[PDB]
Amino acid sequence: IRCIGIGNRDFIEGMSGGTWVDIVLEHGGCVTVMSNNKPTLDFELVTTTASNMAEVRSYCYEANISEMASDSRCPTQGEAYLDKMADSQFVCKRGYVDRGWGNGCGLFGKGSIVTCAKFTCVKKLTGKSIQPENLEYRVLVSVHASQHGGMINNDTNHQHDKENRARIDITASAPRVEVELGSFGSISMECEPRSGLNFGDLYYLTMNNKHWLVNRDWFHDLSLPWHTGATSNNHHWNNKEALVEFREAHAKKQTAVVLGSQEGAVHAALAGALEAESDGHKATIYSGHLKCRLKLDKLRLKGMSYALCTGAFTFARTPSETIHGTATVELQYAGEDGPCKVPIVITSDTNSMASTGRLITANPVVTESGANSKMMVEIDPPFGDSYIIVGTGTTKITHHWHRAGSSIGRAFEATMRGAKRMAVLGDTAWDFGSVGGMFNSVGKFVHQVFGSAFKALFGGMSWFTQLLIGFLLIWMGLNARGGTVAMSFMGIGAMLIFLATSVS
Amino acid sequence: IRCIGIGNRDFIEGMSGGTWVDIVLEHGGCVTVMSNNKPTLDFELVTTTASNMAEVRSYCYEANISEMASDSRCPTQGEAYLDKMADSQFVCKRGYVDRGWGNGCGLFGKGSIVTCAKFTCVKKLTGKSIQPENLEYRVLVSVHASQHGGMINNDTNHQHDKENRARIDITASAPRVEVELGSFGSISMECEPRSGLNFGDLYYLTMNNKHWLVNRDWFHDLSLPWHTGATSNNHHWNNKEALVEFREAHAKKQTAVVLGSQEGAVHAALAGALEAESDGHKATIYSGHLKCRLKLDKLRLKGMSYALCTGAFTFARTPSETIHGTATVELQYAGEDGPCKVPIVITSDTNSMASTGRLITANPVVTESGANSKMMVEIDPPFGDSYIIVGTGTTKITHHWHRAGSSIGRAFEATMRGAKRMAVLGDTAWDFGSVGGMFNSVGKFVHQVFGSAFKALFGGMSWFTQLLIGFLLIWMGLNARGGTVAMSFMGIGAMLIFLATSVS
Amino acid sequence: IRCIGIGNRDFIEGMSGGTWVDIVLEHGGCVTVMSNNKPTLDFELVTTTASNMAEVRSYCYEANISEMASDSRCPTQGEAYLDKMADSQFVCKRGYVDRGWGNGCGLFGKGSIVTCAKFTCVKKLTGKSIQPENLEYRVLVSVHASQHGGMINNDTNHQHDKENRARIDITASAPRVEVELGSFGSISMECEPRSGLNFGDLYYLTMNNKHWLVNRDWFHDLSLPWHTGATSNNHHWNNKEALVEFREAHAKKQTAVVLGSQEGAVHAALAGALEAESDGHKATIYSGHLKCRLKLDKLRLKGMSYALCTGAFTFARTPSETIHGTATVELQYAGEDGPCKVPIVITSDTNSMASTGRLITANPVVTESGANSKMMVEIDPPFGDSYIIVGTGTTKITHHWHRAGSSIGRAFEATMRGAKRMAVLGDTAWDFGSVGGMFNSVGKFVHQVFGSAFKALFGGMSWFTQLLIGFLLIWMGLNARGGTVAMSFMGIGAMLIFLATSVS
Amino acid sequence: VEVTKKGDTYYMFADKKDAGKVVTFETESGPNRCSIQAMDIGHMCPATMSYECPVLEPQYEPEDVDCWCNSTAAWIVYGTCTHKTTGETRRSRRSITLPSH
Amino acid sequence: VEVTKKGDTYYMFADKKDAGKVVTFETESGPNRCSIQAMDIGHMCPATMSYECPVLEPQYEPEDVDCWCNSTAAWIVYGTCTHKTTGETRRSRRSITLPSH
Amino acid sequence: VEVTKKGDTYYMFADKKDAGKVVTFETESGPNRCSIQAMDIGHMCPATMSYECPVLEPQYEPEDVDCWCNSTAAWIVYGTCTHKTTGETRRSRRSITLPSH
Amino acid sequence: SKYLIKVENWILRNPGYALVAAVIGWTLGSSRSQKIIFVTLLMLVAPAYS
Amino acid sequence: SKYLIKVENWILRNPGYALVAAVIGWTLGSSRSQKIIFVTLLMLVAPAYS
Amino acid sequence: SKYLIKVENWILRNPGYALVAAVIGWTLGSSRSQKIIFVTLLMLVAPAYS
Ligand SMILES: *[C@@H]1O[C@H](CO)[C@@H](O)[C@H](O)[C@H]1NC(C)=O
Ligand SMILES: *[C@@H]1O[C@H](CO)[C@@H](O)[C@H](O)[C@H]1NC(C)=O
Ligand SMILES: *[C@@H]1O[C@H](CO)[C@@H](O)[C@H](O)[C@H]1NC(C)=O
Repeated sequence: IRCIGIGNRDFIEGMSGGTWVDIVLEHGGCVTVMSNNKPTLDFELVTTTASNMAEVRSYCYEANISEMASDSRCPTQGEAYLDKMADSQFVCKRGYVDRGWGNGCGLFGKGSIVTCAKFTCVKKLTGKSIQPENLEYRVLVSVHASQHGGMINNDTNHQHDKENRARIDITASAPRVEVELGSFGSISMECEPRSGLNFGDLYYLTMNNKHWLVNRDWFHDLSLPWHTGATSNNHHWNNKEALVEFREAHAKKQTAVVLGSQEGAVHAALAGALEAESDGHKATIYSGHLKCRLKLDKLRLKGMSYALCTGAFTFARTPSETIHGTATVELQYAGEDGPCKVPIVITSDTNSMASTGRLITANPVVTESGANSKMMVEIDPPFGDSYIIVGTGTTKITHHWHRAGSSIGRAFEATMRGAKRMAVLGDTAWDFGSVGGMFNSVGKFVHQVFGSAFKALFGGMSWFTQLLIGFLLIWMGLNARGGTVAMSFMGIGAMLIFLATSVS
Repeated sequence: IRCIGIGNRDFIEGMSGGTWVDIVLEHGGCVTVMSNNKPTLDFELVTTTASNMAEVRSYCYEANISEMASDSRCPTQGEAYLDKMADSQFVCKRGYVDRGWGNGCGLFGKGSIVTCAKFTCVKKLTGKSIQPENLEYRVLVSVHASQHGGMINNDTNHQHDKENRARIDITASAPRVEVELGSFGSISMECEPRSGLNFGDLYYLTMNNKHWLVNRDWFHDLSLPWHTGATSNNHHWNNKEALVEFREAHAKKQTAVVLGSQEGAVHAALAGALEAESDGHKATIYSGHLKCRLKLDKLRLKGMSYALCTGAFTFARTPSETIHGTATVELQYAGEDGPCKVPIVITSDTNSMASTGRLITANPVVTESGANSKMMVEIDPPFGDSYIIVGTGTTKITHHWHRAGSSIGRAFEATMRGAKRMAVLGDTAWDFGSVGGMFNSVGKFVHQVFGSAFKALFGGMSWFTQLLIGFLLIWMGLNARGGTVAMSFMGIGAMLIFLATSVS
Repeated sequence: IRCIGIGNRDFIEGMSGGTWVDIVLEHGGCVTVMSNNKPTLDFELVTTTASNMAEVRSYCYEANISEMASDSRCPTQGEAYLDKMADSQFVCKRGYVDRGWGNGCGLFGKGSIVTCAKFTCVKKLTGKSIQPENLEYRVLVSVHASQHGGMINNDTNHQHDKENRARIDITASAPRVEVELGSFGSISMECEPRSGLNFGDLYYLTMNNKHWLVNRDWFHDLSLPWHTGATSNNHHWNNKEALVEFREAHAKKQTAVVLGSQEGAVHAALAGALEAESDGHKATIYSGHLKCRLKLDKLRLKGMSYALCTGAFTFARTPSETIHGTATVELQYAGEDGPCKVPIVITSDTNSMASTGRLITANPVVTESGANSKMMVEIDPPFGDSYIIVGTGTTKITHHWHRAGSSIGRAFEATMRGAKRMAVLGDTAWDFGSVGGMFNSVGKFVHQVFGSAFKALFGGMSWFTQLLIGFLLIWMGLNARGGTVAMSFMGIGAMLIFLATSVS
Repeated sequence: VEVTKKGDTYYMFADKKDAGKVVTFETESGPNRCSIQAMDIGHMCPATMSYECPVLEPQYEPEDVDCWCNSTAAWIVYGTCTHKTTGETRRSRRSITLPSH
Repeated sequence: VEVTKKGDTYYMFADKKDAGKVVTFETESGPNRCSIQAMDIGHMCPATMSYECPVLEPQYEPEDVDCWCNSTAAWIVYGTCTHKTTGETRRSRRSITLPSH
Repeated sequence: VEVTKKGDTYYMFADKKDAGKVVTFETESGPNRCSIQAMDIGHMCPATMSYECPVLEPQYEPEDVDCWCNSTAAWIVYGTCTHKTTGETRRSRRSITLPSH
Repeated sequence: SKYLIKVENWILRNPGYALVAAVIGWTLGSSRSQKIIFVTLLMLVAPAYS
Repeated sequence: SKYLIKVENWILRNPGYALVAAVIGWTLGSSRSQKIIFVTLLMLVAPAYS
Repeated sequence: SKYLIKVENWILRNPGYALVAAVIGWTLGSSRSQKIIFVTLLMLVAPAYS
């Protein structure tokens, strides 16, 4: 039920006999996977986790100085000398100053003056690199089990039945994971962290308990003191003159000064930069998509063998409507019959009693055996006016529903979305290895690209007339001697035969 | 035996009746000379010796100064003067400095100041020239006398029988030398030190007990004090201002300073230079080839008249194989029969007993009359598999041997090497003087260029069939009226007749 | 005689009856004007004089300051104010400085500080403009009066007979001048100062008793204090901040400093500039040519009526030769006959006695009546060998002379020079006013362009044969029906008739 | 030092000798002790630097200030030249350059 | 002020209180009277400015010099901070700017 | 210091100890007090700097001169080396470079 | 809008009878546009029998 | 390699008989290439009589 | 050089006789170049009668 209130929601349906199915997950969206006999699953990607990041360079915005010393020699004495020059922690500058009888020596000529002082970095910021083997994605998996749908369980402490929700950590070391959903069964996932945001031109900047991302060509352009890329208590700094300002000149000395806090300059320069969050030493990124392949072999239903409900069904409120034309129904059941299957139908008139639409949640069931229990389901009503009927006998309730739009419009939108998805799945879509899965791959993707329109167009899914139409179309394409008219017709005929062979 | 372990080894064979023979010696290789009735000789060039080298120029890298003096005159007094100006050991510089009432005289103008100081060269390096008449080459001559072949005699102190090895000093004064090999006989050598490394654009640089070679166009380009080679206690120097730095400008004086040791600069500049070694005043060069002509008139064998060995022959170890496809055999003889000829044959099968290969060492013999003695020989096995048999009677021993490659390949390689050698021998190859030696010269070089293939190709050296083939080829070339078919055929026929007339 | 030693010397000859004649004077050359009955004149241009030049702008390189004052206000007080701001002689600058409790007031914000000081220009340079009405040219006029030719009279104090030399000041106000040469007569000159060096893109820079000329497109580009030319004791300056360097603002003050003498910078920038000289307020320029027109109406000879010399003539030295093939002869006369005409002839042989050349100095005469007097003359010998004869009777002296070159070569060179001169005389060459002077103008310039070749080519100046040649050429051109052959021939015939009608 | 008043404002003519020492004078409020810490003070000559230095509370120590009095704000003035040679320091060393041509 | 010698050179530990006054000490040559005109002198704290100030003849006036003694050249050292708050003045106001992106 | 005369000219052999002090000697004119302000003076050793220092009138201050006597011009000479180790300073640091090849 | 979706859903519910009616009305027009009008007539009267 | 050197040495040992066999087998082919195959056959069978 | 200037000056001294001789020698040649040679002959022999 985690996929209900999401703006960017898709719909993926696989072949009836097709166990494998590929999907793409975006960091701001969700994916709903449904089948004929398998329960509906909902996949979401929460956060990109970066851990164990190496350090490349650290800059020092605010620094201090101490023990300023200077030494002056006038002409015919050579260059000035100081013992602290050989020390790596003391920075000095040389210069030439005018001298005379007022300064101690007689010959009038410019003298050599040197001035150095210590350098201590009181505050600093750091830059880290990001390697593909360090990334770790987190995906939550939910199951439509006719849950109550109440938002009271925000954290992961409790109120989360381990058979209804799960979390999976996809790492670059082992991309193959086995997910256990308890009574529902087990699934397999193989995710490939590719075609994401480039991490070869990005540096993770940590500064004053805040974090940003910067460009590598800009990080080296910054004009501040910097050290070598090693972990040392005290490291040989470089280009520290940019933080120590020397006066013009003096006949006997030179007084250096240190610049103030450069935090404001960095905050102003990083205005148009991306931000992130961090916990301890790990970082969280909210950008990046993922491609995955799911194997659904041991996944089954939970209430397929249950009986019918012989109690009283009642609406809890007016059924709401989502942006994707899906209707959520919240039912309250009275009686004590235990877990029983919920008899619900969608038709065009109260006397017709003919299924006209499909259900997003397969096998709606009540979870507890209480007297007055509650449950929720999600369905897809047909375009136009429709009637939802719940229950049997003289106690069955009916409700009117309306939905705007057109079937052809939705079909074309879904076809375009599937084409865009298949275009995103450029690599790792087919397999050119052992033979026997190539035809399976071409059938699988033609299904994933055309089934949304096949189900919407070809009548009431009789599975008998469509085969005859395909046969007659193959015959019409066969008895044609002209070029470019038999190949396309036979291809379309085979496509329709295969799409009818799959689940409708 | 000095020519066994050499990578660059050649093989020279002369005409049967041809006494004179030309050779070329490289400083990194060896030459083996063999004949039909003459013992095998081995020539090598050890070192190029340069002695009595003249001196051209000497530089002074590190220098000292002392007794600095200066003299200043202000305007309306003329040029400054000092008594030490006329001395060649004192260097001074002139200049103009601003003067006033503070400096002694009244008029406000700039004056003339001069400053000189002594110059003493504490350390210096020297440059020598190399003349062709100073060079002296050293060539060692060894004789294959079935020596033990032990490498225990490295120097020239002892363990070198004077009848088996010799040393020759080829000088530019007398290029004709007569070599005495004791019982073997005497030979004559005429060597021409030509086409060697050019010594007209090279200078021998001596510095700090080390030596180098430099270019003449670069030696004069160096910017340092210098003086030519004149035997004296005190030398006059030129361009010494490059080592004495004067200060800017002072009204009453000028303090000069001397530069430090420039040994590091010279060591850095001479990084990509060639090096050598020296002993006392002589120098050793390891580059340069030589051309020689040998006259072998009084050279004979030593054990041609000896009898056969009726003792016991045994192998001392597995016979080794060199890079040139030559096999060394180390034999141990038991018995007391005195110096006797070693009966050894090379065949294809134990029952064939037919000589199929040649011997690099002519007339293998035992040197001492001891009970258990040892000896060594070097042979050339035929391509493929072969059997070496030593001794006669029921005590003869046999050994299997194999050698890869092809006879045509070796023949072509030897022909190309002989062509390259004859191309190196550009001058002093033929004689255009008295007639009678021109045909001898053309026959000699066609033999030295084609005998390696003649012996390898034309059958089993029967000396009877080859004459008939030559006669029939001459006849076929004679009865042909067409052009360009009789000249080449007659030439090839005469070439083959001559090559069969010579030694095979 | 002022035109003898000049490299760029021309020769101008006018028509016999033609009084007016135009000439061009260059600042580095001379002009010689000769006629049949008029004495030879020599015109030269000495210096271009510029006076009464207006002032455009003045710069101040070295300046002083005094009475520096400042005023600072911190936030919640408004802008700073000072009474000296409204004064034009005090320059101030504003700024914003950080303040706090350490600086006097409470609120922690940055304030407004202003600082001004007086400005007094101790030394300055000036810029003047040059107008055409200010220029004044000076031309010296000499007369060939057989003067001694001694260079002992350099200045204008004495030793300059007022009838032999004169000076003329050509101004833009009155270009018409009347020259009096004493006994020789009077001439008229009309000079037009046109086509000279452009004075619309040049500024006359005066600095430290030195003077230069600069470009207007650089004079305004200089970044220094400046003020226009206004007669006053105290001037208002603009853009003086370029000479006063303000120290970084302190907590509540600002100390300004003044730059040193910028004379070195100006001397370095004016390295590639033109220089000149000045006297008082006038300037002297050595570049610029001039065009003039001379009217010779009242000019006559001085010794035309004198008698012959019956004394003794002698050479004073070997006659010299100038670059223009002219021969100077220095004669010494013995006897007391008073001013008498010098009988001199130029011929080809001592017995021929036929005038073959012309004289550059007309009517050579002795000036004094002394016993032993001296005189000088300048003649043009014919190409080849010639004899100069001086005197009559048995006391006449002869001298040989030789001159290389060819008559046709000199004729062509003079024709090309005359063509160049006529091309320089673009405007004011002809007159398009009243009729009657147009034919005079075309004849005058065709004469000035072709007479140098006419005199050199057409025989011995018989004045009788040339007319017959012209008549026959006119007849040959007349009896010709073909086009482009009668017009050119008739034109050349008329040209030759006119050139023969003039003086030869 | 000389103490005058021109237009209800006090001027303190301080020469070079009184450098780094305090001075007490009288104002309309009463006695005023004012300290002078002028570092760039020079000899007496026409080049005179003048700047107001302000009154401040005793508890707050001066900071980057070389003149302070406690009655009111006092304007200080003193010459700035070298060895009474009627010459300013003019040690700017800007070395302004001009275009060649 | 404290006067010590470490390696044949004299160090004068001068605090804030001794600012603008002379002091007499003893050297190997004899008595030495040395004047101190330190303008940027501060309180005692780790930030210590130290500079040798040279001997000169009394017949010359000091030029651009704030320390001079007459026995030899003497090395002066003094702290530079504000109100003993262990903080330097650091009033540079350079305001270095960085590229945006 | 030693004072000698060789050829009507006075030489003053001054060692390192007499550095910065005046000395009085006798000449044909009378007593002469001559001051020496040599800064780079060294110990006694073969490297000897010698330069004439001139007489001048006492009513003028010295401008660029470190030696001045008042009878005549006097030639001063003194060694220039370090710690009497028979070694000159030779601190030029020119570092002349040679072509490689 | 209000009626197009209804007839569209009706066609998609039982397309066989709809195609039968369409092919019946296709051959009952004198001109091409007349056949188009007749089949759109059947398309419009299809939802309500009345 | 292993057999080429053997047959080469055999040919070079007794070239007369080898050339006799070659000239005999040269004239026993119908075409040029057939003669070449026949002589290479003789070349190959030359080492071992069997 | 040495003789050209002399004959040139001679021609310029008395051009009538020179032109007479030139026009006389012009009509005594068989070809154009021959006439040119004959007139240059007269030009050269003009200075010295001999
Ligand atoms: C200024 O401060 C001094 C400090 O002792 C004090 O004596 C004087 O009275 C004060 N003047 C005032 C408050 O006007
Ligand atoms: C330094 O000068 C002072 C000035 O009074 C004097 O008392 C003292 O003796 C001098 N020290 C010397 C000469 O060593
Ligand atoms: C040099 O000057 C001193 C000044 O005290 C004087 O005593 C001495 O006599 C002078 N020497 C002369 C004039 O030779």
